[PDB]
Amino acid sequence: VETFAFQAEIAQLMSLIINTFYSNKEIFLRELISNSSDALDKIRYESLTDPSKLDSGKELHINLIPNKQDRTLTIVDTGIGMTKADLINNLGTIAKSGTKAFMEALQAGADISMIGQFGVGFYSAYLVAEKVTVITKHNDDEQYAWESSAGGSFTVRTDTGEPMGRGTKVILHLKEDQTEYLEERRIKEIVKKHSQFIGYPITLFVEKERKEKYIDQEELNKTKPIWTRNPDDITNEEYGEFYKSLTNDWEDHLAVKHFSVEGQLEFRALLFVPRRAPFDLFENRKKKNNIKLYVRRVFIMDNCEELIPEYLNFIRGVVDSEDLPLNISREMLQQSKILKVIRKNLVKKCLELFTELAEDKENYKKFYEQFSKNIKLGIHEDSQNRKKLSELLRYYTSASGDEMVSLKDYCTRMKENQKHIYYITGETKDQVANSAFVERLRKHGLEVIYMIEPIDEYCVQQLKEFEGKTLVSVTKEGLELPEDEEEKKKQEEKKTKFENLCKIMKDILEKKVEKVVVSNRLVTSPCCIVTSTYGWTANMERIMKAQALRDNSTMGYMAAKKHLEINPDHSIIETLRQKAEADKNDKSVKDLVILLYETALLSSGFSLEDPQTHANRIYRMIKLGLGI
Amino acid sequence: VETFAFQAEIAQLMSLIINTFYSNKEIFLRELISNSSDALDKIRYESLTDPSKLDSGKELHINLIPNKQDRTLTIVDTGIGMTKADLINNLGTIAKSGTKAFMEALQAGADISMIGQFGVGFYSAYLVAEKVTVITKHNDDEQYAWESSAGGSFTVRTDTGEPMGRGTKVILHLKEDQTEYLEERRIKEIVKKHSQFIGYPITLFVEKERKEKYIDQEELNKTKPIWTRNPDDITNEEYGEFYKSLTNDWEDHLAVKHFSVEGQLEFRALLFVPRRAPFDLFENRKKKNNIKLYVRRVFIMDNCEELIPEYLNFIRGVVDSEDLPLNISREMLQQSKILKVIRKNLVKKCLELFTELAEDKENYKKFYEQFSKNIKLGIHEDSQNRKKLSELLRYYTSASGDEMVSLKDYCTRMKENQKHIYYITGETKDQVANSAFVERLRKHGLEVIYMIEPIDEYCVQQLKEFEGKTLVSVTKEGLELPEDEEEKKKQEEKKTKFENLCKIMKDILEKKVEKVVVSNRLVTSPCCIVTSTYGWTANMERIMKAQALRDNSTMGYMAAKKHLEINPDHSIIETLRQKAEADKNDKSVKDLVILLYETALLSSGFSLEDPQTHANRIYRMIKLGLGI
Amino acid sequence: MQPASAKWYDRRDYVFIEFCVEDSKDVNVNFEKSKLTFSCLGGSDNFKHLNEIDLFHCIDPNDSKHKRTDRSILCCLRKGESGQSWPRLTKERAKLNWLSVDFNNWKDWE
Ligand SMILES: Nc1ncnc2c1ncn2[C@@H]1O[C@H](COP(=O)(O)OP(=O)(O)NP(=O)(O)O)[C@@H](O)[C@H]1O
Ligand SMILES: Nc1ncnc2c1ncn2[C@@H]1O[C@H](COP(=O)(O)OP(=O)(O)NP(=O)(O)O)[C@@H](O)[C@H]1O
Repeated sequence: VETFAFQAEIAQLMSLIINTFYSNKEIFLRELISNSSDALDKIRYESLTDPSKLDSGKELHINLIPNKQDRTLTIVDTGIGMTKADLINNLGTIAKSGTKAFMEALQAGADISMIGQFGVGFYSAYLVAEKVTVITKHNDDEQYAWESSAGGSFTVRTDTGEPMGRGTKVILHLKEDQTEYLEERRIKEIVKKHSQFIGYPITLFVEKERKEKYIDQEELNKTKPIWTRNPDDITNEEYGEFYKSLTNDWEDHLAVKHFSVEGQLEFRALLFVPRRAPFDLFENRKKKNNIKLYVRRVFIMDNCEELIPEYLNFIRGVVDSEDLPLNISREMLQQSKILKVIRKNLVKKCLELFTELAEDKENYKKFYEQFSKNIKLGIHEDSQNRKKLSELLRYYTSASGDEMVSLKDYCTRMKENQKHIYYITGETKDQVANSAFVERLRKHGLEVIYMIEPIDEYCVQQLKEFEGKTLVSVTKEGLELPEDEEEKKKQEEKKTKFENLCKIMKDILEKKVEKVVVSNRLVTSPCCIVTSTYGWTANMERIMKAQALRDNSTMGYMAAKKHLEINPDHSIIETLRQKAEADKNDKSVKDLVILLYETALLSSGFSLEDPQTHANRIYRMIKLGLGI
Repeated sequence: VETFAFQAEIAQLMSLIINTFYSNKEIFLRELISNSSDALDKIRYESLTDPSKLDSGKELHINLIPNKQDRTLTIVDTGIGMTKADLINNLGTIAKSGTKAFMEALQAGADISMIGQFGVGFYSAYLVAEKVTVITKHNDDEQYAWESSAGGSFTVRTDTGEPMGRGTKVILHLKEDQTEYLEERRIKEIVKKHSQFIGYPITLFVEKERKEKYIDQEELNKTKPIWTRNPDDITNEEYGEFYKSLTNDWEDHLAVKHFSVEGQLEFRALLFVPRRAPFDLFENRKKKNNIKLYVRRVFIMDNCEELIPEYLNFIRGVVDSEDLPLNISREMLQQSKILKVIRKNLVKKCLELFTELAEDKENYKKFYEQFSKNIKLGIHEDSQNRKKLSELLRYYTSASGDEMVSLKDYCTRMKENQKHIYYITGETKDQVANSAFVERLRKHGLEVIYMIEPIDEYCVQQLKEFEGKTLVSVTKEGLELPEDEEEKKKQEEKKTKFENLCKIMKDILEKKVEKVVVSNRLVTSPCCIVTSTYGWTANMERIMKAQALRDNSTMGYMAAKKHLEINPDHSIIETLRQKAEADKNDKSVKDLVILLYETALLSSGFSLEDPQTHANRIYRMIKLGLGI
Repeated sequence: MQPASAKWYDRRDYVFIEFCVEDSKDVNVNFEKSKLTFSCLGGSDNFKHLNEIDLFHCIDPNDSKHKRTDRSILCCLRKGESGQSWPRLTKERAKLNWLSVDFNNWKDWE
């Protein structure tokens, strides 16, 4: 048996790092700004126990210096620097991190946290660089230039140029096709996207004025990661300046949750409810999430639909963590089971935010006026939080004076005989409130919920019960009102004396209805069309008939069976009985019964199978009324 | 100046391959089956110039042997094998590929292509393995076992165990919680996902028959990569056997493209139209498309929204290439530019497929009766292709009966005076065909297109013109028909007769309509409600008022501005003129003008502003008629 | 002289700790109801590693174990109460810089 060390083919290993690790070239600037932020963290930490470490310079900062004339982008920091042996080790050895080897030397009380750990990110400079020169100056050694074009070798020499005092200065000589990184708009885009929360001022040096000889954009990160602070110490003004800076919004936030999760995962988050819903919130199918994931204040990913459910897509926010597993690119998270545990905690703390917001009625009105769809889509899609979300619902009702109430307020007003929450669904608040279905409910003073968005129909299908009270549509067959035995006897007499009329009307309305029945739910309307229980309501039927990308095959059986509910106390219906019991086949009964059915279809909120055959009935009645 | 060669820290470099390259563990079997398919391609190639290379064993196969008793998963491979120097070089050196070194030794005409090139794929074995033993024999050396835990060293020895003749055997000693990769269906899943199209039989040797001493699952890859053959040689049965194997559909494909793209980017593709639209085709918001991308017959990615636009998501297909730049994980590409140039060719050749399929009327009916939503969603989304996709459109019309006809058939039948393609939209062919708006089109013998699904209302926003003919809705203001100057003279005299009635009706209907006007689109209806040209149609409003996830303040800004059009020849209207000329404030005129507006809202396809307020008029006329 | 780099995770009954010492020698592990101690020599240079881990919750030394490999040393500790959640490896809230979670083998089992 012979034992061998593993080797590496350095020529092809460098080719992997340049050609295969990173899916976008722009990241080179976040890797070199991360290395500067680590070099600044190393000297900041070394200075805490020995102030003489800063005698060579006190101002810890980053400078980006695009030079369009030399096709060069220089990245300067006043960080720890590298001795000759640190250049030869840490820039000369692939997969060796001087950041890891420093971090692992420290005691557990150290308040430092550094972005680097793989020992590869410097090489990402060769995504854009034709050649890299790293000028450097540590406190304990001379100034050196390290220099390479990644040709399997690098050179080190004592630097005879301008004396740095202390720092590092990564000069990227850019490839001719990569001079876009020298445009100040480009650098601003890349630094804002990847690096706006790096703990040190990233100054950009731009141009001569038309005079400033070299205009500073004073900082590219003129903002602080406030989420790392204790949430008791931050006022709502400080959260508002951060919300505006994170989002570029001119308006404030409505509500904020700031929290930390601790365990196997440790993370912090800011979740903001924006003042107003984005005008494109559900039309913008591309921007699926408004949560950004950070690790050690460097951006990882945002538009990952695994971070929050699609109904929370309006929450603008930041999630940040010290120790998540990163892909070698650092452009994504490595373990998908972590997103599930983030998502569980984000959703739990969002629903805490909304129930803490619901205590403050005037702010809850401003919220629900714009995010009603999101709560209702949450009840449609989130079976776990459905209970918690049901207490966030707000609806108009027959007892509520152009104002919205919670299901707990409905249940507070429920009469002692009610075992059900009565709701109606429709097109407008007037169209439901005036409807035939609520006529006896309001006569008893039984309260009815008005549902009037299309999303209410997708919601209420999952909202089957609240606090042990079953939600029942007032537009479905066999509606049980809390009637007395004297009323039940009158209903059995009414079903008795109209039994023949229902058979006669079902002969005239054959195939147009499943049945014709005498009803407890009417007072002033002569009839209305309800549906059977097990299918689409008239409102769900109109809604599904308007979804462009739904397969028509489901509409052919989910469309519920129509029942015509007669009002036995109506003067039309009592006269119609006296005609129908005189002659079953009177043409004036045939005309009356079908005109009542078509008027009931409209009153009930269906469409007609042909509006013109109906209009021709009204135009005949108008001719007869005009004497034509 | 001092020059140094780059090094690598092998302890950390090995840890990057095991932790940060690969975000899913399951691919260890893909990499080891790819290394086996390359070792088989090497010995197959060497046997072409010297057949004696196979006298050590003439079969070329991959066997997988789970061994639950020992926790090992073995991968036997009757390939080229490795000499002692090839073990020490290619398994011992990270980022060294003996495949790349073999491939670059070949003559430029060599008819071969191998999956390996990076030189790291073998160490993905240590995702799941605590230890790996590679037992191997090459034609030119002894049998050796190479063995390592990835502990910064490996051992090699002259094995002299059971003799292999020529091949390799990777034995993965699995970690105690990675024994899921010994389950037969776990292996069946991973192989049929990643390695289904490897050019050699992958056999699985599992358990016992409960009778043979093991289940010899003769192939996991019974199917062949049919797309690598010449498109002219394959029959429709052979494309059908492949389509059923690729998709698990029980029926043949409806139509197929097979294309060979050559240039700087080279690929082959099979694109299949299913026999039927999937039950979840648009409902599945997770499945963006049914295209799988392969490189050298190994699966790279699926469900990538950059390969084809979401309107083509129904196309099942393979894309395969010899040449695309893979990410280090081999789970995506390094360049989005490659996906754009793929997508242009995929779309360009799908619209060829539909244009070729459109010549076979019976198969085109079987296609369009299911995928017409996709063509219309295409005309909505895809601005480059509307000129192509609008020749794929088929519709019913007022002169085709129940045949679906194209816009070119309409343009063939168009009367010599027609400057416009007239169309109408609604809920059903019966509502639309008998509508008030088409009465004079149908009287003049002008043809009208009938548009019936909600997606048709999106389609005609973008489909403004076909063959230089403007698409004109018959439900919008200013419908000038091709007409004679004597009929225009009489029409302006009819306007002149009715100006007082129009003003009296506008005073009654104030804010309910923008205008009241005499019109020529009617013949036997007394009036109809028509929209402004730049607002929503009566049907577009119905559809937008039913989209659940849309901001009603934002969309409702452009709601249907309504005009009432009067038929000046109707007996209702001439009588109503004589009443309105007798008294502008007659309560009879006020009733008929509101009842005609509400009847015209229905026959024109609007909802009523309150159906109950309307229904009470009909119930009133019934009470009066019955003498109640 | 300096702690070994460590990765850790848990299951309902067990707490797993991978001490990341390649080509390791002279590996010693001590289990006690309230503590773990680990030490070894590193294979590159014979540098002595020592980790003391005063544990977050109780463990069973009679059902706890360690496996040495040339890649790493894995300890598997028996929880003194199965179904105890471990939000941190040690009783102290100390941020041990050499210790992280093994997110290849971490799962939220609870
Ligand atoms: N601007 C700098 N100032 C001081 N030291 C630096 C600088 N840039 C790089 N280094 C050193 O180079 C080492 C290796 O750098 P690098 O290749 O970027 O990998 P890394 O940052 O350590 N880890 P990672 O970014 O996760 O790949 C660092 O750990 C430092 O020791
Ligand atoms: N089963 C095998 N039979 C013969 N040679 C093998 C086998 N497995 C691996 N090798 C050799 O080992 C080399 C390195 O393997 P590996 O590390 O998997 O990288 P690779 O397959 O060459 N390239 P990649 O798949 O892109 O990562 C191969 O190129 C072969 O020379």
